[PDB]
Amino acid sequence: SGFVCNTCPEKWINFQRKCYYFGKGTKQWVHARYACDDMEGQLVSIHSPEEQDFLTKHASHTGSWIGLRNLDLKGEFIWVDGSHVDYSNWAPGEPTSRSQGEDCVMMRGSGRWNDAFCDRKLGAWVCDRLATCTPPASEGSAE
Repeated sequence: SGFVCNTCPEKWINFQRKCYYFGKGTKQWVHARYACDDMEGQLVSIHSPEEQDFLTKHASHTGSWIGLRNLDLKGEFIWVDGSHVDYSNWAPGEPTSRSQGEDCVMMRGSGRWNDAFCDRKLGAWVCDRLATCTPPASEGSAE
């Protein structure tokens, strides 16, 4: 046996066996990937309409950052984990929102994704990590 504990109280969300660390912030995409890479988990890189909707709904007035990074521009979108997209969500018909650049994908607007260079000013740090426990020494509740 080897069941996890409960690292997903509220903001955090667990699925098949992984969880998502949902938080707030104010920077760029590169800052999100680096923030989760520090120790958190990984850049989410949502691939399930439910997971994307989950954080999308979780995002009150500030979108979230996903594990999506495009090669150059009109090329192909690759996940920070080193895996090409499979479903993608970047708003299909988004007039005056596709001709400017592409490199990082953000989430907002129609509760979905938006593909753009990296000028999108979001405000939520979303990361993914395998469900773990919560020691009394590390950050927990203390309330």
